[PDB]
This record gives sequence, structure tokens and C-alpha cells, in this order.
Amino acid sequence: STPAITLENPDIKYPLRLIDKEVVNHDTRRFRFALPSPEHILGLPVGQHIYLSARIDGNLVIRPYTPVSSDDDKGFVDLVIKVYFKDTHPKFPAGGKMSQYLESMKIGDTIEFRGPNGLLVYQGKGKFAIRPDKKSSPVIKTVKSVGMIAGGTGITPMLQVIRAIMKDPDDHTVCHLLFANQTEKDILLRPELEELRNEHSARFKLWYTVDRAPEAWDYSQGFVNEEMIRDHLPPPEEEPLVLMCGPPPMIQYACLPNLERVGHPKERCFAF
Ligand SMILES: Cc1cc2nc3c(=O)[nH]c(=O)nc-3n(C[C@H](O)[C@H](O)[C@H](O)COP(=O)(O)OP(=O)(O)OC[C@H]3O[C@@H](n4cnc5c(N)ncnc54)[C@H](O)[C@@H]3O)c2cc1C
Repeated sequence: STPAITLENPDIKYPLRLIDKEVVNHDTRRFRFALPSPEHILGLPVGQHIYLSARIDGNLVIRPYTPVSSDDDKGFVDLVIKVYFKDTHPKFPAGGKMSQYLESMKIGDTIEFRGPNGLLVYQGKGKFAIRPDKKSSPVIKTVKSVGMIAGGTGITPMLQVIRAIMKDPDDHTVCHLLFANQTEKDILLRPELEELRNEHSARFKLWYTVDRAPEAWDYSQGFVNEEMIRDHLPPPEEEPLVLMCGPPPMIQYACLPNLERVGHPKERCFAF
């Protein structure tokens, strides 16, 4: 049989109860929410995400999240969240709306989930189904490798795909991740990524860049650039799929221009 799914209809909101909050580090949390029963699964295809919605200080706020759990997990969904506190970053004095609201929640409070959403679904063994828009059928494309460029919170769409590939021992797709962050301290999910590298180095290539580097730093410094794409993503000759998720200026200035300079078809580079 198959487990009951939570996300039965994408236009329904499902209020899920907060059951655990882990303080990962000063500004990182893992939130665990109960599904409708211990035997349910979320029902989130690999490649897709959920939305959280809430009334935050009187206004509707909707944001996308990719869980760090999977449909293998029965009874709960886990979200890893970077909390953007007010009065930290000079360009963002108010901090982040949904992430601070999540940080405010008490155990037992609910928040609305919806999904699945997104134009890309991973069908396994290198095959991706990518719709040009929601109203259109997917282009099925099968690749031997996947370049991945994540910035900041944009890691979780990548991690979800990486994990789905690595857990299939007969999936020979090679993932190459280039992961950008403000600082070393701000990197999400480093232990998790490094466990995957330890176990799956033949299929999983990992590299970091940071806007500013610590004194002891083994990786790159600066924004994603042409050299980093040449050195840390599959070459365009191999026709990889290129996936991206990060802040709009990162995609616009750092990623697309440099993917083009290396020769990847810019129009085929997919942004989550
Ligand atoms: C497919 C997808 C999956 C995602 N999955 C996740 C996930 O698993 N986990 C997750 O945490 N987010 C994830 N995000 C990001 C998420 O959607 C939100 O952008 C994030 O939670 C911030 O929203 P907010 O309402 O708190 O901030 P907003 O109010 O929307 O603030 C706007 C922007 O201001 C910047 N900002 C505000 N305060 C600061 C500060 N103190 N320092 C630096 N920058 C700051 C951030 O870039 C922020 O995104 C995902 C995004 C996408 C597209």
C-alpha cells in the first residue's frame, strides 16, 4: 500500500502543529511539524517545495520552503530555517518577516502549509520533468550530471535533489554543488553536505565560496564567477542541467552571466 499523503490538493492549506524546535546555532533553527497522523507522509515530489502562509503583524506573508525531510519520513516534516533578525544587516534593518514569525512560534502553534509547487520534478536516474510555466506540460530531459549553484537559503532545493540521487545506488547522476554564503558562519547544513561528500564523493562534488573569508579557509572567496563555474560545475560540453537558487542579485549578476561566459545555454539554466 502507500502511506496517506498530507498535501492532497495544492489549493488547500493544511495547518500543521509545531512539535519540536532545535536551536542549531544562534540564527539557525530546525522546526518539526506533525503531519495529520504518525503514519502520513508529506507528499512532496523531489524538485518541488511547499509554501508557508500566515498573518504576520496583520498582513499576509507567503514564502516557499524545501523541507530537509523527505517522503521517507513518516509522521512529520522538518524545515531548516535561517532566522533573519532585525537590526543585524545594515541593508535589511527590519529583518525577515516569515523567519522571525517562525522563531516566535510556541510549541503547539500551527502554521499553514500548501503544496506541492514548482516547475521541476526529478523522475529519477537523471530524468527531469521541467514545465516552462504552470499551465504547460514538462520537457523531459535526461542528463548525466547536474550543476547546482546555491546561495544562502537556496541550499535546501539542492540538498533535496542530492539526497534523492544518492539514496538510489543505481542512479549514476553526478551532482556538482557550488554553494555561496556571506561568511563561513552563515553556511547552512554544512555537516549534512559534508556527510554526503564523505559517503558519495564519486557522485557528489562540493565547493563553497564566501563573500568574505575567515583566516583559515580552504575554498573560494567572492561572488560566484566564471572561474568558479569552470572549476566546480560540469563543463558545458557534457550538457549538464544547471539548477540555481539564491537571492535575485546573485542569480542575475553572478550566475547567469558567468554560466553564459562558460557556454552553458543561459535559457536552459533553471532557477527554483
Ligand atoms: C524553493 C525555495 C526553497 C526555500 N527553502 C528555504 C528553506 O528550507 N529554509 C529557509 O530558511 N529559507 C528557504 N527559502 C527562502 C524563503 O523562501 C524565504 O526567502 C526566507 O525564509 C526569508 O523570508 P523572510 O520572510 O524571513 O524575509 P523577508 O521579509 O522576505 O526579507 C527579504 C530578504 O531580506 C534579506 N534579509 C532580511 N534580513 C536579513 C539579515 N538579517 N541578513 C541577511 N539578509 C537578510 C534576506 O535575503 C531575505 O530573503 C527558500 C526559497 C525558495 C525559492
